[PDB]
Amino acid sequence: GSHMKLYIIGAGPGDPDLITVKGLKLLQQADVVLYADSLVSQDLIAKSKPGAEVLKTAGMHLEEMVGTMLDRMREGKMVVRVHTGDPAMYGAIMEQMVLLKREGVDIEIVPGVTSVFAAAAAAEAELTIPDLTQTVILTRAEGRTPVPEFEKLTDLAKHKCTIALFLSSTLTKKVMKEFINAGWSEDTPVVVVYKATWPDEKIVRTTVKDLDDAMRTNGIRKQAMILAGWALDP
Amino acid sequence: GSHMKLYIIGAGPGDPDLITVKGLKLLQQADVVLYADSLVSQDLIAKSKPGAEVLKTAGMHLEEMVGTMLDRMREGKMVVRVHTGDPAMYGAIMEQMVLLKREGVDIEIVPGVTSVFAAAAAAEAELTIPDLTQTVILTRAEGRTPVPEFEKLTDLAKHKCTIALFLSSTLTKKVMKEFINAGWSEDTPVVVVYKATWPDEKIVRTTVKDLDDAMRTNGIRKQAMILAGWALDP
Ligand SMILES: Nc1ncnc2c1ncn2[C@@H]1O[C@H](CSCC[C@H](N)C(=O)O)[C@@H](O)[C@H]1O
Ligand SMILES: Nc1ncnc2c1ncn2[C@@H]1O[C@H](CSCC[C@H](N)C(=O)O)[C@@H](O)[C@H]1O
Repeated sequence: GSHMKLYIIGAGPGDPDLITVKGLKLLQQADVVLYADSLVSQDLIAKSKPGAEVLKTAGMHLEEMVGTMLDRMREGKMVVRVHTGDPAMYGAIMEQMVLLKREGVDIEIVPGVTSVFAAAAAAEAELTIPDLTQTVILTRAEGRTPVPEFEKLTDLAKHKCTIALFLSSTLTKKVMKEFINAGWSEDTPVVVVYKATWPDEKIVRTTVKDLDDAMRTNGIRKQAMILAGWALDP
Repeated sequence: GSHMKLYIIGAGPGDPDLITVKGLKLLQQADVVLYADSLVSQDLIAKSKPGAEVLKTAGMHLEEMVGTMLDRMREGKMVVRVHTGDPAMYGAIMEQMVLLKREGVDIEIVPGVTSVFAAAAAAEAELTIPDLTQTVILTRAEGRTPVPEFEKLTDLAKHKCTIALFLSSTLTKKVMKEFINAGWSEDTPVVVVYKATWPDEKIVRTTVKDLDDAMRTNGIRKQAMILAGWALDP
């Protein structure tokens, strides 16, 4: 009963060809494709076969998402769900999973290249430098939505190791405040990547002091990955 | 002068098909392939064309590695260098880079799926759970080689968020000590993945108290990715 099956595909950072081999194969053969997220390309979007039912989720509600996927499955069809990057990182795949596995689905997750990785790449930075830092911290700035209590950016910034920030592009005023309160220099390097591996990509290199200016002058207000730390210097 | 060029390819966690699309294309057309690391499959190894000169590096010394690559380049040949996972994470690509760019090379890095990601996948864990934790910490246990001072595992374990440990498989006695000294419960979940996405893979799920036993009973002494934290529970 291999229709009863979810694949969760990691679609890569943006470029159509950072999709693993296997991710591309599935994507090709799926009958219903669910692209949650507007952070996939029109061009990933467009390799599924002709036929495919395509659906946007995100603005859909748990239980509806889930039942649509169960209906299609019952139907004998091949469903797949397409997350940007690697689903394990701020994917939200957990709750669907558990509903799903109750109705016996099998899951299969198909890892991805996360945009962390794509940003470092663009810049040509390893994130780990012997003697310098051996830790990379991947988190998000608190905005409205507060973060758990022992995870604040100030306190995660006191190990001084490379910090890589998802969903924070328009919180660079907090970002600098917490870095300075954990006592980073105002000179430590920042690099921002804007749509990495998109044909619109922008690479901004800058520093804690200028962050917010850099952002707002480059007009990067979304999709940007911010690496901050002395491994991004030279 | 597009022979003067390094691609740094991320080869994925193990399976031949977690290699991005583009990584596979390069790998196909390269004249000299440099696989540093014995952590690639015999089967990635084996898609390069017939012809290819294949070289193992690692036990080679900086400047030799570099000059061999420059000689081949001069020669008009297509070189590529194949790191496991994503090179940005404990890649060591930095020093080659800089020598290289001096002799004017261009680099191109081709991101990857890092084994972080592959482990979470196998287990079916998102690493980020709203209300639970929003931070994933990627580091390594200190062995002989000490880690920088503000990065110790105890102190990185006091945010209580998912911690993912590369190269520490045979340091699970320190691992439990530092987790317990940062006051984790002895019950918080551990999952180890052993050769993830290899055909030998092993998934061990266990807890801080049993870690070291789990390891030594499963006999996992190498290639293992250890995720530790309440998102790996259920
Ligand atoms: N191509 C891209 N360029 C840079 N960052 C992007 C990006 N796509 C993903 N992001 C980041 O990811 C956030 C979406 S959260 C989804 C992230 C994802 N699962 C991944 O693994 O990459 C955005 O705020 C930005 O922080
Ligand atoms: N398939 C695999 N299974 C689990 N972990 C592995 C692995 N391959 C990489 N590792 C980990 O990576 C360490 C090598 S350091 C190289 C890691 C790499 N650049 C990556 O991105 O995945 C090993 O100690 C183990 O900690």
